[PDB]
Amino acid sequence: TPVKAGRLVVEMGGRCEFEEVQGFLDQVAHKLPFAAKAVSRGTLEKMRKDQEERERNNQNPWTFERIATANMLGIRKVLSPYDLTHKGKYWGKFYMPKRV
Amino acid sequence: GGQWRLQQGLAANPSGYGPLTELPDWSYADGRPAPPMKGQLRRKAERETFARRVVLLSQEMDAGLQAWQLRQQKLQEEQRKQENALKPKGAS
Amino acid sequence: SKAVTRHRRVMHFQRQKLMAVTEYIPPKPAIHPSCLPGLIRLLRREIAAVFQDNRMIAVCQNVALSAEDKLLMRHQLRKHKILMKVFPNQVLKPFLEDSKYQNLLPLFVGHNMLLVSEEPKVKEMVRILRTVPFLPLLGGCIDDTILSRQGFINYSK
Amino acid sequence: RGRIPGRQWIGKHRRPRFVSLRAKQNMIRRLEIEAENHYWLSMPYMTREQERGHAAVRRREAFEAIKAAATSKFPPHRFIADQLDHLNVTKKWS
Amino acid sequence: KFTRSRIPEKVFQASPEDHEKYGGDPQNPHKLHIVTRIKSTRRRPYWEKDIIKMLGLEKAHTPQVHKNIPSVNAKLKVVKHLIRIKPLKLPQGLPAEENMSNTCLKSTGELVVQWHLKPV
RNA sequence: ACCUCGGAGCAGAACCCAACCUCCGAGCAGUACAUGCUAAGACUUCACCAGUCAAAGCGAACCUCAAUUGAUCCAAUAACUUGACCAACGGAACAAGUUACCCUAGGGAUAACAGCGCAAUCCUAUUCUAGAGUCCAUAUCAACAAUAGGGUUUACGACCUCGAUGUUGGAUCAGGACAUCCCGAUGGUGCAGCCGCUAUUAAAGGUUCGUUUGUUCAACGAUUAAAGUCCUACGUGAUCUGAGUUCAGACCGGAGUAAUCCAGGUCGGUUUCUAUCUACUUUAAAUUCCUCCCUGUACGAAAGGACAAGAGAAAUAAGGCCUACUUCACAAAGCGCCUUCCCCCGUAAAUGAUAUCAUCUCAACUUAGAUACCCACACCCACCCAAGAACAGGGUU
RNA sequence: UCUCUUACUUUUAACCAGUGAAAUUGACCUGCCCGUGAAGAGGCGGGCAUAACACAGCAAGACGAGAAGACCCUAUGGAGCU
RNA sequence: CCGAGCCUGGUGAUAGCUGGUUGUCCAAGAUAGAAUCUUAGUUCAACUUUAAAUUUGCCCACAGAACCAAAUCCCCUUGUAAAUUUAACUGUUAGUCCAAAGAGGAACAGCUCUUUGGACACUAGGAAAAAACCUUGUAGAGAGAGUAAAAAAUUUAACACCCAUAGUAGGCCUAAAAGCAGCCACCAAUUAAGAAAGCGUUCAAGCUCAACACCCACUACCUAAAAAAUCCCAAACAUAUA
RNA sequence: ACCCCUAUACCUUCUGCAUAAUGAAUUAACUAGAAAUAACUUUGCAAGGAGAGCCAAAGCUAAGACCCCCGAAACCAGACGA
Ligand SMILES: C[NH+](C)c1cc(NC(=O)CNC(C)(C)C)c(O)c2c1C[C@H]1C[C@H]3[C@H]([NH+](C)C)C(O)=C(C(N)=O)C(=O)[C@@]3(O)C(O)=C1C2=O
Ligand SMILES: [Mg+2]
Ligand SMILES: [Mg+2]
Ligand SMILES: [Mg+2]
Ligand SMILES: [Mg+2]
Ligand SMILES: [Mg+2]
Ligand SMILES: [Mg+2]
Ligand SMILES: [Mg+2]
Ligand SMILES: [Mg+2]
Ligand SMILES: [Mg+2]
Ligand SMILES: [Mg+2]
Ligand SMILES: [Mg+2]
Ligand SMILES: [Mg+2]
Ligand SMILES: [Mg+2]
Ligand SMILES: [Mg+2]
Ligand SMILES: [Mg+2]
Ligand SMILES: [Mg+2]
Ligand SMILES: [Mg+2]
Ligand SMILES: [Mg+2]
Ligand SMILES: [Mg+2]
Ligand SMILES: [Mg+2]
Ligand SMILES: [Mg+2]
Ligand SMILES: [Mg+2]
Ligand SMILES: [Mg+2]
Ligand SMILES: [Mg+2]
Ligand SMILES: [Mg+2]
Ligand SMILES: [Mg+2]
Ligand SMILES: [Mg+2]
Ligand SMILES: [Mg+2]
Ligand SMILES: [Mg+2]
Ligand SMILES: [Mg+2]
Ligand SMILES: [Mg+2]
Ligand SMILES: [Mg+2]
Ligand SMILES: [Mg+2]
Ligand SMILES: [Mg+2]
Ligand SMILES: [Mg+2]
Ligand SMILES: [Mg+2]
Ligand SMILES: [Mg+2]
Ligand SMILES: [Mg+2]
Ligand SMILES: [Mg+2]
Repeated sequence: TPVKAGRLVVEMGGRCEFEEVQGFLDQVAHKLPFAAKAVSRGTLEKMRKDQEERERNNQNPWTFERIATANMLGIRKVLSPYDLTHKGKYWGKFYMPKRV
Repeated sequence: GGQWRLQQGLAANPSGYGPLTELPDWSYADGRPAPPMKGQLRRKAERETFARRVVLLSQEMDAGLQAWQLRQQKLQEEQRKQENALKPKGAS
Repeated sequence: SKAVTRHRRVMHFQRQKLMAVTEYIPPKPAIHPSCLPGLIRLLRREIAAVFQDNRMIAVCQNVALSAEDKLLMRHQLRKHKILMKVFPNQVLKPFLEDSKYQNLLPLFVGHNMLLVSEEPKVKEMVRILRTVPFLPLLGGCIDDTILSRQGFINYSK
Repeated sequence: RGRIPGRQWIGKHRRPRFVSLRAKQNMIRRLEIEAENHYWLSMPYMTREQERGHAAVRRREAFEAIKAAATSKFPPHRFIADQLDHLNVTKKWS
Repeated sequence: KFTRSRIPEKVFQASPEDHEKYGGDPQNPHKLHIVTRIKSTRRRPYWEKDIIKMLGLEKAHTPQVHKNIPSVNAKLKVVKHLIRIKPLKLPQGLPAEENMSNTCLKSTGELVVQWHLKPV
């Protein structure tokens, strides 16, 4: 089964809190063939708002999306046509959460 | 010091359009000016060609702009000439 | 090599330079904002009960006193009609400060306990104190007068 | 002790290269030059309907000059003078 | 596959902070481009090489005047990564016939019509 | 296995686009009998050949289908017309095997050996904690899975070499790595002791002889402290062998009409080189086993049974010498004799802050923790020598 | 034969004298380690070493010499046999 | 040198195969494919060269190109100067890496196969040496000058103290299963303790946590390896104004 | 003169050779591009041209300028050899 970055692998609910699932869910996610993490609703929304906050308060004048979409320095000769939509956060099957 | 020369406006290469590169190298002892140098003659010819190209492009774009203005005036006058040569009758 | 590999593929050097240029720069604060500048109501009404009621107050140190010894000492003091209160210092000390027993304030520090009554039966409180020798009888007050243990023994005899 | 398998800069296993400060500064300089190019291209003078025919005469006359040269390609003249000056190779004193 | 690049009108819409960063009046635009090639056409596509040849920028660091018209702008938009574009400023106006032999372009992009080689 | 033609994907949107790439088909059928003639303009399978559409006009009337096919010559026929699974489908009119008895021109454009690339396969370490271990994940073993490393196997690629890079094992000499078989040090144990298991550190030193087999391997006999894993062009054939393997002879079984062949067995079968260049040709600290006593002590219910300290006796290795023995004899040798000396780091403790306890400390801090050899130097014609290829060296009183 | 090799004689050898070849040879003022590279470097990169020149010996390297590979493939190249 | 002797002649046999091919200087000049007893070759096309004739050739504005992503086709301006046709032929038609979209293989290969685009098979500088990465191209002399690309950064694990009686060996099941084998419920006293979160017991018994008090205050950086074979490999240096 | 700095012999072959791929000790001599159909250029004459034949809706006649070397195993004929 193909699995892409940012896809929930399994979902859990019930009369419990995060840490209780977080133990064995981290145990399973470490053993997965890709990078994986145990998230909650609040944790997932926290990561998304942190990512948009980092994109907003980035002090670098130059960004991968701006350079790629404007074809600055003729960089699309070494880039991929899918990098225009990945915006430098993806490299093959790998996702880099530290890129903005 | 190319960046500093650019900031002062004195090119970047000190051999570019300075008095140091454009003044005559020598003259006769009694005071007669030397015949002009080959590089300076070539630079003056290139600058004359550059200035003539500037003049040609400027006046060509200006002439095109006034030509477009005149075409717009002709279009508006043919639009505004909308007098009915005959007067309406019948149900009026 | 394919576009997707099991290993992190080596990038073209211009793309690597592009990433190293377009890395994220966090905002830098200027003068470092680190370097820049319940139970209380219930505990209050119960202490109101035991201070405007309950004339005789004795404050002792809450010695460890294993649980069977707690219950038996409590039950002797209860056959002889005084009570053991345990009320915490964090709600008791400011109550003294705004309720005038500030001379009794500097004694409620550390482990503390209250032997409290409406009948002044100091004789067994002190003979239970001699039965258990490691019990100080820190202080307290009789008829709204602050007394030390010498005053308690004088009032007893 | 440390060998890169095969050739250094090609293949599955390459010798790693890392970005230097001066290379980053060079790229930043070129990026600034291009942002300024973006601005000066972002402001135009005329529009397409205004420029529709403003240089047709000059382009036509330049192409007519090119046609005139390409048509005027043709062999050159020959001279009695040149042949009789080749006669001069036996010009002795006396 | 590597193809030509379509460049957004969004990056070619200017902004006010861009105007005061590079001081230039949106109304009354500048009339002529000073274009100067500052990068080789080697290791570049053939269409970019051809457009460099069309614009006349074969020799590097040799400035050239061009019209600030949309067609020339489209060519410079294709080849914008190999060139530097400046506005041609005329402090004392367009050259005339009597001052055409005493011109200089200068590094500031100001075509002066009178050139003395004398101190101010 | 395929060879020609067509449809779909790869090849998403003008055209085109390969793979011994993924699927589906074709070598016709049915209707008509103007399915007659002729003629602008076009398309075109990337050439040509071939193929495709068609206005108008004459004459009548009032084709479906995707591929559904074959050139020239020649043959048949009065003529019109018609002839190949020419399917190797741009088709030679008509021709098979075998060669180790082989030959020639070449090819590292192309295989076998070796190197190189890669790590599917192989090997190791760690993470996770199911499970086993009376209980107990973590003394020990370990599923599913994850992360990383190695380049010893079997492969895969065809990058140097086919105007030669000689080959399997064995002899000889070994260089190196440590992922340690033994000897050294230490931690844990389901470690009472002896024995063990597991982990850390350690590459100075060592790691046997035989029967069968060409064997590497493997089985077995006898030991030993141990009988390590690998790399070195599967180290080493201008140092050797040629038992095996793939030249020419022959036999057996099988295959084939036969020639002949078998990734089957068996008997036999030429191993050249006078060293030009690089490199090198005397760098003195040794390990191990056994015996005694400690001691039948510690330990242990008993059975069993140490570690330190010390003494002796050997063996090997290195260096050397002939007194005797022995080969022998103004001498060279071993089978004989003499000598052989430092540590090594894993960890265990004390004081003591960050963190007024404690804490062995990438806190400051404390403890466990070499000498020898050589060394002078135009007597030299010549002679002798325990010195020596020549040269050199020692003696000549 | 070997454990396990030793001693002696002859030839060879080395030196002196006379005579005097052959294969080989792009030019060489011809070192070591690691890396690189047509993927195994005396000659390239980084480091190390380094007065010059004979004579004897060795065979690890010069992918050493010899023989336009004796195995494999190719050629609309041959030949022998059935 | 007998799988068919030797010599002479046909014979200068033939060779899609190897080797070789001799003065100076300049200029243009790099590989879509189809057939083929063909893939070691050749013919046509394609590219290339020369000489002529003519007029448009590249870049492209809007509108236009089908139902079941990057882009392209077409294309007036515009910037430029090439293009088509005619005549005459040779030679290339055994291809490598890099970026991108894919296919095969192991989402192996300096692997194989297509496409788009670079570079190499031509110069120079850089990444250590260096084909294919980056910078740069049009040629000479100079003991002038401004620049291009262009030098890797990182160093990780301290975590509390004190305290604990009891309705009850809650009920059922079981020999007992007592908070802790499995089930229902989960109340309730002390100031404050779960009909018990881990251990631990055949079951019991025991000891930790959550709870009182106590008090400065939970102090809380949320992170993580190592191996191979001749000999580690520039020397080094934290602090003088881009 | 060396010492300093820079500099990976040549040819052939090939995608690519310092390559450890080929050839070469060195010198002297010898040793390898032959031609038609057409075209192009320059003359002569011109509805004709060429010293019969041939070509001709500007052609005809004349000239110039364009196509290598070595090498097999083989096949056949006639001799000579026990
Ligand atoms: C060395 N021997 C075992 C041999 C081996 C092979 N085969 C190999 O190359 C096999 N080598 C491998 C194992 C594949 C690496 C061989 O192929 C040969 C030979 C021998 C030669 C002998 C030749 C001989 N001459 C040239 C010395 C000769 O005169 C005769 C003769 N009888 O007249 C030959 O037969 C001879 O030419 C020959 O045939 C040999 C080989 O072919
Ligand atoms: Mg390499
Ligand atoms: Mg066609
Ligand atoms: Mg019709
Ligand atoms: Mg065929
Ligand atoms: Mg065919
Ligand atoms: Mg045989
Ligand atoms: Mg041969
Ligand atoms: Mg191999
Ligand atoms: Mg278990
Ligand atoms: Mg290949
Ligand atoms: Mg070979
Ligand atoms: Mg050779
Ligand atoms: Mg170790
Ligand atoms: Mg070997
Ligand atoms: Mg050898
Ligand atoms: Mg043979
Ligand atoms: Mg025999
Ligand atoms: Mg030999
Ligand atoms: Mg040498
Ligand atoms: Mg002699
Ligand atoms: Mg090279
Ligand atoms: Mg090497
Ligand atoms: Mg060499
Ligand atoms: Mg010698
Ligand atoms: Mg050889
Ligand atoms: Mg050969
Ligand atoms: Mg053929
Ligand atoms: Mg044949
Ligand atoms: Mg023949
Ligand atoms: Mg020939
Ligand atoms: Mg040229
Ligand atoms: Mg063919
Ligand atoms: Mg061929
Ligand atoms: Mg390849
Ligand atoms: Mg090759
Ligand atoms: Mg060779
Ligand atoms: Mg060579
Ligand atoms: Mg060859
Ligand atoms: Mg006879």
